[PDB]
Amino acid sequence: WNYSFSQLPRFLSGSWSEFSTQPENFLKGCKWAPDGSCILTNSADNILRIYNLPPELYHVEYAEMVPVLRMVEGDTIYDYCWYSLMSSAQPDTSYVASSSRENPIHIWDAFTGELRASFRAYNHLDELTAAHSLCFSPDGSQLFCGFNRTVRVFSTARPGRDCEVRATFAKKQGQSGIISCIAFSPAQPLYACGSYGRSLGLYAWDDGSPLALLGGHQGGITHLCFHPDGNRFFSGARKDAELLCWDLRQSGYPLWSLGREVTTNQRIYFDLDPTGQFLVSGSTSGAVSVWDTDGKPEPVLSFLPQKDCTNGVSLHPSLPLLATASGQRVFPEPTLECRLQLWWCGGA
RNA sequence: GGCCGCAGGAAGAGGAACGGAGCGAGUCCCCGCGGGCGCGAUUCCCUGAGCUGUGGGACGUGCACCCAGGACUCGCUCACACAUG
Repeated sequence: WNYSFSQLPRFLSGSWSEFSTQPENFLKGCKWAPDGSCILTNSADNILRIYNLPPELYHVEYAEMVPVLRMVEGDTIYDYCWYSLMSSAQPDTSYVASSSRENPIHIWDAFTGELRASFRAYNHLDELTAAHSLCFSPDGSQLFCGFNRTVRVFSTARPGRDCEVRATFAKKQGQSGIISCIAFSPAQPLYACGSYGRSLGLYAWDDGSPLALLGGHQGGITHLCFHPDGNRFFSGARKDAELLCWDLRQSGYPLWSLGREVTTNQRIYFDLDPTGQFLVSGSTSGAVSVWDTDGKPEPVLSFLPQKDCTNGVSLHPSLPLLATASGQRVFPEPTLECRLQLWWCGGA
């Protein structure tokens, strides 16, 4: 099996009924586990849900999917992620990080759904500040997390308030604003921070010294992805039409610009293949766009999962499975239900 | 209750300004206090899923905050007052 967008993705079971419990609920992305065992979904009800990979794939009609875990947070969930080095063969690796409004960075066990650990970030007044982003290091030793004008680096082995603080803004110079996303280069010893203040920043892993500072985007940056090459990477923003392609060589200016309809203050996700050839992105209109990265990325396909915003898109690391999360904020007036969905993208 | 031992007294009950106040300084106590406020221009940006329009931020800029008390100690001032049947 291998990815192929020469044909439109075939439908595979999704979940709609449980999200319809609350009025005006909507999904806030979806993320495959790095081994490909299960998929994690955030929602406006502040409930992380884990769905197992469908048994009926390996076993035609599929039943509505049911989550093996529901792990409830008490406030808006800003970011969430799988452990970098997760495998379902090891209970010690299978866990989910999660940050929430005025709460610690919770670590949830991905089998039993219990609160396993808590990392706590305090300001100079000894008041708890919540992390707006999360990212494990490629070794899985450290947990990087973004705040206003600063990244903190907790050691995964020692859960608590202990952390290395890294200021990105010093005496009105550097990367300003809430750091909304962190991502590491597969090859290089660096990481990239996006901010709700328009700019991107590159930083060395060991020291946290600035390598570069990049403009480009016309809105607050929401997501980052490094290509498996290590040189090339991509970025996207809120209320901003362009998905910008970058390169670590020939730096300072984005090489290409890829169009997508983003008309809300949302984290509209995008994701690459495991091989790195295709790039998939959601849209506020709903249309999931696909580009072949191998020159400018060529448009391959556009299709519509539903008549609503496609906020989340996630590609499975081994199988040709596209996951799609839907929904958005409805705006009132003075006096369609959201859903996760799977899609087979394999060849004929 | 009685007896013995030890200890404190060997007591006639005094005194209608005694010995005070208010400031200032030094030293302690108290003591989570770069943040708070305003205006200007590209409506200065922003209904962010980021607190937030009963407010949040950026850049100019200016502005006002960081005490007041108490205790001890050494000055200056005002009294040294039993309150008029």
